[PDB]
Amino acid sequence: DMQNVITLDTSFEDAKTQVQLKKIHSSVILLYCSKDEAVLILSEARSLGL
Amino acid sequence: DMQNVITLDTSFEDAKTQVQLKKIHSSVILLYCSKDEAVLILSEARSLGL
Repeated sequence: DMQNVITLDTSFEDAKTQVQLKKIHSSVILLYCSKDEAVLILSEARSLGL
Repeated sequence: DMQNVITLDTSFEDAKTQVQLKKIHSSVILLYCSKDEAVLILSEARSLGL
């Protein structure tokens, strides 16, 4: 059964990544980007409660 | 019901203040501290989408 899917894709500043990770975070969060963007997103996740 | 509490032992260093401000999820916030400290905390929250 398909669950809720919410997608946002823009820069990592202006209060986007933090709120996006805080919202709709239940299980199996997918990351899909290039090397540098993946490194930045995972660093932000480590700095946050994810 | 309250979710958790945040201490902010450091004087806004070590990047742990962002972690403590992001780990909360309640819609009601009762921040209380010195004038400039409160101003900078709420500015960081605004830049963090809080």
